[PDB]
Amino acid sequence: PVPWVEKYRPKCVDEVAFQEEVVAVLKKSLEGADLPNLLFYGPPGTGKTSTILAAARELFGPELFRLRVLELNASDERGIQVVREKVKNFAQLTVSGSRSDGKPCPPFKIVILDEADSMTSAAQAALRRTMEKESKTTRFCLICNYVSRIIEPLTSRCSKFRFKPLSDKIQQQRLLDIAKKENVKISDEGIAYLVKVSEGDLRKAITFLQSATRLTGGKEITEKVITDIAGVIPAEKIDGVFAACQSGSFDKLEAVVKDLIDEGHAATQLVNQLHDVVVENNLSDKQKSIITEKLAEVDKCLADGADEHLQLISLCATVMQQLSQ
Amino acid sequence: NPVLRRPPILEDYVHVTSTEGVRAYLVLR
Amino acid sequence: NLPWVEKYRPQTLNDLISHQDILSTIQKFINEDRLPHLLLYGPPGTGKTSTILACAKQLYKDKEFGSMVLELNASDDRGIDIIRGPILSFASTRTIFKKGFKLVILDEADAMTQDAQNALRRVIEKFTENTRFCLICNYLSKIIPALQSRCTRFRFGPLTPELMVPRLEHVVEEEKVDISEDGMKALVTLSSGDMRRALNILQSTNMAFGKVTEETVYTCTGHPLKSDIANILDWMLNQDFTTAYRNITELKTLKGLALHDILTEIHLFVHRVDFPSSVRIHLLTKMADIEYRLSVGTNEKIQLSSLIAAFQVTRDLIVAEA
Amino acid sequence: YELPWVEKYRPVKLNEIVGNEDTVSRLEVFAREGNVPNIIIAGPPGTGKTTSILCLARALLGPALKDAMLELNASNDRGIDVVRNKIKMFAQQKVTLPKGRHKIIILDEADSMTDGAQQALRRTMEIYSKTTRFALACNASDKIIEPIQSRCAVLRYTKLTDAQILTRLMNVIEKERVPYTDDGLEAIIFTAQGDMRQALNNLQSTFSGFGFINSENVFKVCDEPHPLLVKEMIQHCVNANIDEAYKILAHLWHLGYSPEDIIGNIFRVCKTFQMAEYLKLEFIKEIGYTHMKIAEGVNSLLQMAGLLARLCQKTM
Amino acid sequence: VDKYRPCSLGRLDYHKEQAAQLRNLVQCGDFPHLLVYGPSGAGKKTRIMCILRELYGVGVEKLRIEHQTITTPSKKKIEISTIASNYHLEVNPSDAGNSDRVVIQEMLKTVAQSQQLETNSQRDFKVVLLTEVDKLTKDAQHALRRTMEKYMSTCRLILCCNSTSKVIPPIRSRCLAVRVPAPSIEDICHVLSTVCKKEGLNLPSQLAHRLAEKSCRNLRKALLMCEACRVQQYPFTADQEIPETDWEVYLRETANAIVSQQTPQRLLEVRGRLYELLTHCIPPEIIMKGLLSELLHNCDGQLKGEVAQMAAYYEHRLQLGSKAIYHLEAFVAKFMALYKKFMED
Ligand SMILES: Nc1ncnc2c1ncn2[C@@H]1O[C@H](COP(=O)(O)OP(=O)(O)OP(O)(O)=S)[C@@H](O)[C@H]1O
Ligand SMILES: Nc1ncnc2c1ncn2[C@@H]1O[C@H](COP(=O)(O)OP(=O)(O)OP(O)(O)=S)[C@@H](O)[C@H]1O
Ligand SMILES: Nc1ncnc2c1ncn2[C@@H]1O[C@H](COP(=O)(O)OP(=O)(O)OP(O)(O)=S)[C@@H](O)[C@H]1O
Ligand SMILES: Nc1ncnc2c1ncn2[C@@H]1O[C@H](COP(=O)(O)OP(=O)(O)O)[C@@H](O)[C@H]1O
Ligand SMILES: [Mg+2]
Ligand SMILES: [Mg+2]
Ligand SMILES: [Mg+2]
Repeated sequence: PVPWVEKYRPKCVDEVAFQEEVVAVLKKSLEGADLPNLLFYGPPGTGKTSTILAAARELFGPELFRLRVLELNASDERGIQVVREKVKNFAQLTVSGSRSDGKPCPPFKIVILDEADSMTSAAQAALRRTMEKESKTTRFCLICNYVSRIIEPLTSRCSKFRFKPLSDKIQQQRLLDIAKKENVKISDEGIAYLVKVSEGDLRKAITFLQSATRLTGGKEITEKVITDIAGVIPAEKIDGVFAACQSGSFDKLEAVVKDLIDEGHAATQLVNQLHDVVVENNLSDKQKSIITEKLAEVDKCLADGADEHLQLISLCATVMQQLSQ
Repeated sequence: NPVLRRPPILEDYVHVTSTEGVRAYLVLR
Repeated sequence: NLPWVEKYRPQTLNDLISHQDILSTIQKFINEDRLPHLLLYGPPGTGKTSTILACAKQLYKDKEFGSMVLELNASDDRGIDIIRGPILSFASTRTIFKKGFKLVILDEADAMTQDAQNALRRVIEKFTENTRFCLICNYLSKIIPALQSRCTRFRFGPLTPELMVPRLEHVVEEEKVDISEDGMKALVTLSSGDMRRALNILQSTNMAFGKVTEETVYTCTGHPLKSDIANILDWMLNQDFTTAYRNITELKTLKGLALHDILTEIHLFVHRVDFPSSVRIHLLTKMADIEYRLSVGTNEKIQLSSLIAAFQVTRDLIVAEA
Repeated sequence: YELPWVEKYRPVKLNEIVGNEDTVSRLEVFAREGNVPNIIIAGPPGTGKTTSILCLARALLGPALKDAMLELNASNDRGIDVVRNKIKMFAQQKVTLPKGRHKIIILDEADSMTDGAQQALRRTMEIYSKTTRFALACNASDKIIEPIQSRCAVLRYTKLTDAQILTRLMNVIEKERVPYTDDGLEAIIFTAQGDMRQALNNLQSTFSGFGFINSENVFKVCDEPHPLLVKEMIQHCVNANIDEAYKILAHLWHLGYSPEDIIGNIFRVCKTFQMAEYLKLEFIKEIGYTHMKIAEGVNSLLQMAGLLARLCQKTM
Repeated sequence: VDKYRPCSLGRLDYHKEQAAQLRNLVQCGDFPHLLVYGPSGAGKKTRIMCILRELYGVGVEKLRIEHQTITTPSKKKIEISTIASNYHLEVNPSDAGNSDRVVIQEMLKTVAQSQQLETNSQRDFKVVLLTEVDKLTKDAQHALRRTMEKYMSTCRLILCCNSTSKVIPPIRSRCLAVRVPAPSIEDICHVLSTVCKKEGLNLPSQLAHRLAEKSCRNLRKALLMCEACRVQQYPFTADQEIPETDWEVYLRETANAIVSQQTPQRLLEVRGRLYELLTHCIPPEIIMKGLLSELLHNCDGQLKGEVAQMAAYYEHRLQLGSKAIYHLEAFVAKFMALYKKFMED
């Protein structure tokens, strides 16, 4: 059991790089022993969960880590009743602040809510009501992707801590450090393409590098294993699709669509990469608008559960209509 | 009527161009 | 010490405001001993629990409030075991106290199922002369019409800011914090017509920074700024597609915005922008579709591009009409 | 300690029941024939499914009602044990009755029972058919199994028509000497939504509140979205207008109404609107689509604005 | 097609580099949760079989059938036919229309909290092979995600599926995605020549190419077509009547009846044919795919494209309702109105 996204979490708050302002404010809040307000938010892979776990480890220590820290996934537990019963069951246990090592521990238990922005308004209203139920003995920490998804009352009893996305130089630095630590043979171009396919995510990059070490088995990691583990459709397929739609008939469209489907490539990856291609190139505003609206409708239909081949042939019909006119 | 080429000088406005850039404006009132 | 709502909770029929016809009718019924089963429904934080607690402390003393009033709330699961459990056994009993009816305050009565509301309909119709229920709920339409047909309903609406600002002025005169005009405008706009969130936001602004202005409220709450949404709409209406997409995705990853909040603030903005009717219909249909597509849980960049797409078709049509 | 008008003016004979026509005539024939079969009474809630079999039983048994009549609601326990014990016990007692008289065991809300309860109710209805006659008041007759309804008659109750509710309400008004206006009667019809007990309860609520009947006093004690404003919103959506319709929608949204309440009043007004038939059907389809969005969990103001834009887009 | 399936990754005929990646994955420890996907008939079950062969000894090929009894929230005991062994457990949770969450909770609990018998032979984890996870509901996949989170230590899953857009991203992101493409026409012809030459057959290259092009790159269909062509007439010629599946040519005749006449009595006849197709238990997605392909074979003047969009839209409606005949007849009625409009002008 080697979870590299958990193994390479900095357990010390001084080991947290790039966020020393938030580290210093967290250290002041821990030493002040009166912390009613706490919130972490940012893009995934920024290590807000690792930062609050490092704060919990530097305050509670390893002995109280399994006692006064409770982590719950909000997206896994979107039901009302489970987060009513588990939070109350954890909060009702009266554990004093006395530590066997003699360190002064202030008397609160910490609660982590991972992906708390996935809740609805009524779920967060019931959550707030539970916060007002147990605002004394235990303390809470919400982790969300966007702070504007969180309803107002939960922003009243918390202090925000914004996270910048990590710059690609320190992303490549951390990836080469981890590859040197675990003796992983991968070139600089492989690291750059690995951070390209995982757009601003160190969790996805760490899991993809772990899977590359699993699938290569000691070999040098190439571009093919990276572009196949992430499921990335190669740019030759997208260029062939746009060549068929630009100058061709529906026989060519059905040929390239059947080739993509029988190659096993997912339609979600195709709509994402076709959106990425069509939002940057030199088409007209009307053509880009019609194609992107069709891509959004296609991804909605794929989320509903509609058949992918019919959606792809309708999407390629729309792209052919816009391009071949 | 709802689209004015000249700026309105007594209320707020929001600019709106196109691919050629004629720079129309829209009333915020 | 304590939160301001738990400090300054109203305890008198005159201390609750904007419900003067409702409070007058409740006082008229309770002076003549003709009070029916009550169903107070409305938005959160508009004075539903505190009104019936003021009426209970008018009816009963401090000593017999804990005996002839049973309170059930969100901590109690509302299924079919409760209605055949403590509330039936509470309603079907007499008391050694003065000869008056009992009282059951059932918070969040809209979360009961149709079978649970029918069983509660049986309990309500069986015992009337000794028990007067009080069901308080957010949505009237989530309960059955039989339950609406046996208990008298009362609509606890929102508080108009014209009537909301004297209580805010009273709590800013009693508690000395810095008060400006734009801070009060931000309070009465972001609070959305309920006193509970206004007092919570005011206390959080006092405890976090110390002064109450517009930008302090916006930074403490995280609400999207008006100039922020103005910049988003300007980028959608007078920039290129790749330029607008890159600018808005950098603003989303910087400011911490989300596309649902961008959607509702842009929806509030486009009814100020004097569009022609046809492009207004097109924008509203497209934005409602984007809201539903975000509700069903898809990728976010593609829906952002569809929003920019609708506004680019809009800007082409606006310039072509000019 | 005055009784509510729901139970105070409940009819005591079959001649006062205004709901059905053929079924009440069948009950009137059954009250003098004396060979009453086991019956199942189906219909919407609140249409009078248990103030009709009660009147039939009171006209049938008469002075021996208290010994030879068992009403079993869903108010008590609805397990299999109580139906096994109490119904069989009551059917096994003897009552000195005339030739064309039988005991009556009314089972209100007979649809919530399981398959075992009704498959034992088959034998309880078959065996004791000489002594007692069953009367199951069911909300939905499709949930009743086929062998139960094969051996028993099926009686159907419709939803109260607005003319019948008008006749009953004017009878209650003439009985209680209530001053009235026609606009107040229209308002109590609209807030009644076809249910008789809801109509009587709203009428007694506004009589205890304000007294004299007028259309402004009905909506002070009920506070639905006002049908004048909702009808103006539908009229603006049908007359190729989106700005005035959204102005009315924002006026009804800053009064704090939920999307569900506004869209329910939207459909209830659009039922009785005045326009073309195909436009009505397209509007009802769009309103149902938007209500599926709202009940799915999308309850923003933008969804109502999109509904208004789609209604304005259907009419060119 | 079952006698000569390759038992191990070294005996495969196509996709050698993916076999090398998978045997390197087996070659080390901490084998993660797999999500195997692709098109139907590509060889996903063959790859998963070879993975299970490499994961254990030679006893993987032992299989048995159990009829496990599940209990719903309603008191109802429902039998589920599981294909199990002493090293793994293969289940199809899609047979329960609404109780899929209960069976994927209970089988996960009885496979995780019940420890392995002899931990010297197998590893510390045993495999649960879910089959066809795409038609599971969203709350069922959420319960699958919860049970995968709770029991990572002793139960590591392999999810065989196709068209991964029906699968939610919170359960896709936790699993290593392995994509098995359908083999190329040259590789299908090569394995047809191998399966003919190892049983003494004289299949020419032209008939093999016609078999590969006719089967739409489905390898099981392209091998059962070869065996049916052997049985139908042994001396293999280049011009052979390839044995066509009955519902495919019935769909082609259905599209011919659609394009024949645009009258509502023909719509009633085609409703009868669609009802026959529906009652023959084939899914309406395959029906829409075959109908669209056979209508695009008989269309002209760019109208295909509009028809293509139309087909996708009604398939979307078919994924929102429960009675598929309304949506299928809406599609063919709109198509016949559009043809009548196209052929009239
Ligand atoms: N400031 C930092 N210093 C050092 N390592 C960091 C820093 N930020 C992130 N990391 C690394 O990034 C990894 C990912 O951390 P996570 O906490 O999973 O990211 P995240 O923000 O929680 O995204 P989620 O959990 O998917 S919402 C950690 O295990 C660290 O190794
Ligand atoms: N009319 C009012 N006048 C003054 N303060 C009010 C008024 N209504 C609400 N408040 C304040 O807001 C708080 C919330 O009121 P409550 O009635 O307890 O909430 P609610 O109306 O029951 O809505 P819930 O419980 O969230 S569903 C009170 O404790 C007061 O501090
Ligand atoms: N046709 C009618 N004529 C007169 N009063 C009626 C009529 N229909 C209903 N009522 C009144 O409405 C109430 C009838 O309610 P019930 O019959 O108890 O409800 P129900 O329709 O039987 O549905 P159940 O028993 O809950 S399944 C009484 O107050 C009657 O006076
Ligand atoms: N390397 C191979 N050699 C011979 N036959 C193969 C090989 N790979 C796949 N097949 C055949 O292809 C068919 C694919 O069946 P299956 O693996 O069940 O596909 P799916 O799982 O997509 O339904 C099988 O009948 C199998 O016999
Ligand atoms: Mg996280
Ligand atoms: Mg309350
Ligand atoms: Mg009744």
